[PDB]
Amino acid sequence: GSMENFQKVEKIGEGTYGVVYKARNKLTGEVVALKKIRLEGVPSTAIREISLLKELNHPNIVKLLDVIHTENKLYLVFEFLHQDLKKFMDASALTGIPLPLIKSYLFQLLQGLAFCHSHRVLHRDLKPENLLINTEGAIKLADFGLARAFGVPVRTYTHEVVTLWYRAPEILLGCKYYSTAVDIWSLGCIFAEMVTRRALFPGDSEIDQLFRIFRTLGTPDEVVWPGVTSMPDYKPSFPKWARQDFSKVVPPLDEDGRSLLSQMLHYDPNKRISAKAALAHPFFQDVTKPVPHLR
Amino acid sequence: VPDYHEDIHTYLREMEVKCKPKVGYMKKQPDITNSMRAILVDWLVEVGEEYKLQNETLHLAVNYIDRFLSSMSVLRGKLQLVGTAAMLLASKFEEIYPPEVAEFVYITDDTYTKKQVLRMEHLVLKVLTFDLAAPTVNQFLTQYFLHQQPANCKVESLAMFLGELSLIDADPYLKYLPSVIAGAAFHLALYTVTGQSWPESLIRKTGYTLESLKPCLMDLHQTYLKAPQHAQQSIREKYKNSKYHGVSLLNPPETLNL
Ligand SMILES: Nc1ncnc2c1ncn2[C@@H]1O[C@H](COP(=O)(O)OP(=O)(O)OP(=O)(O)O)[C@@H](O)[C@H]1O
Ligand SMILES: [Mg+2]
Ligand SMILES: [Mg+2]
Repeated sequence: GSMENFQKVEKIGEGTYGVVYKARNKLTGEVVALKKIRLEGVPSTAIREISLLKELNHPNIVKLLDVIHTENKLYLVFEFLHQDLKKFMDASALTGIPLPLIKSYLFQLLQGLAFCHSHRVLHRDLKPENLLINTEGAIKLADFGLARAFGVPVRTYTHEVVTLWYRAPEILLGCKYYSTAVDIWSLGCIFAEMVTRRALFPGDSEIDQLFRIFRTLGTPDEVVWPGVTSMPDYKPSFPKWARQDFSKVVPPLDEDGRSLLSQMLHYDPNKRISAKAALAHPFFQDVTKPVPHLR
Repeated sequence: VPDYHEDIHTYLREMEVKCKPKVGYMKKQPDITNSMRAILVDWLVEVGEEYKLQNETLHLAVNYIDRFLSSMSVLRGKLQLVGTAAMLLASKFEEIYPPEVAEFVYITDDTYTKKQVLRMEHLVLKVLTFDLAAPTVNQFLTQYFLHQQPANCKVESLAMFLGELSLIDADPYLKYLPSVIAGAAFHLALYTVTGQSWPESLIRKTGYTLESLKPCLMDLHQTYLKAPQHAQQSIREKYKNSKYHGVSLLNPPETLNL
């Protein structure tokens, strides 16, 4: 694998190192995404992204095909997926995304994530931009640029993780230890977003983010979440909102869907459902794989 | 405990076989020796102390070096450069705030330039094909610690100390898998501090018994006994600190009663 065999088609993304191009393999015909990384040496984010991606082979995780590693440039060759979930939701602006597709996408995401967690990888930036969809009804986790290999038990990792809207309360409240549960929180926010077609908790600051969560799920106390009031960024001044009826959080969602969402958004990371356990939720009893109704 | 504890252990057991360096590589190395390797690893321990790096970072760096040297002949005047690039790579992989490249150039006493470190980083990555997520003794120990009844800080620190000592001596420790070394280190720590043994919940978890651990355990025991007389002393110094409950001051048992 080398750059002569590839023909750039168009730019399909802007990163940080940092330009993603659609390209065609001239000999095989394979369509690929080329992620260029400009070369303090090789950035830690690329080091982790490549090492972790090489270990993760799963139908719901983006495939890293090759690494083209020269003097001044590092090229990551990925399988090309047509669109990301964020753009897809924008194109379905009016009149929504069918429940069967949402269910299928969530089922697939949980598969991808459980595989990650089973191979000791935290993703730490799950959001709709970073999830990729193809024309056959597949969705895949992408952008492992914030990922890390975790230990059992975890120690303290980077604090500044997960983009704000999808960031779990244990991160916001400054817990010394976070783990797989943070990726589940993000997925719960995305589930809600696919149903309502707007972000669940769109804060503009950390405190704003916490308060939005509190108004929806209730202000956490020692009953719902043991230890919470001892957490570094917990304040006794926090307003005390009542938890709201979940049928009002995501009105189009029926009883099984509400049940699953509530388990993904549990305050206590210990009680928050795992990706593995969630695959067996009754919400998925009738799951199929519809093709995305759009392009 | 969580989900994934069993899945993760199983996966690390698969990957430790795949990430294992070649047992006899030193014989094929024309210009470097086990002794020179011991001096490099000991220096890395010091570097880890100076920049307050995780123990995991150290274990990773040593894994990268042993794998690199499994296929690349290296001259004695270049060993430290391989080591420095490896510690840089380990740091970027594992540390929240790794030291800057300039700082790695600094700790080599101007032996090498910045460009040399950066070019060696590239070469190490090529040789390892970017496969940096390797299981370590340390990663096994933290899982085994969860089987303590009850938890004991002295047992944990001593096991870490003994696991670290094994990094120094390629003979005999290159022939043992990290999960095995961790097994031996944990039994030896447990026995030294509390008189307890390898617990049967770990037999269920690992499939290892004291019988299967014995070859590694006899080596580790001798290493522990001989520790104060070893040419390399940075680990013993390190583990005098209250950070590790001064476990390097505990007295090794005279016999293992096996
Ligand atoms: N394999 C792929 N197939 C199709 N599109 C892709 C692929 N990989 C990335 N993209 C597009 O490029 C965008 C950026 O890539 P990615 O998220 O992997 O890296 P990033 O540098 O973190 O990007 P950003 O800074 O925009 O989040 C993605 O959101 C996606 O829309
Ligand atoms: Mg992205
Ligand atoms: Mg030799």
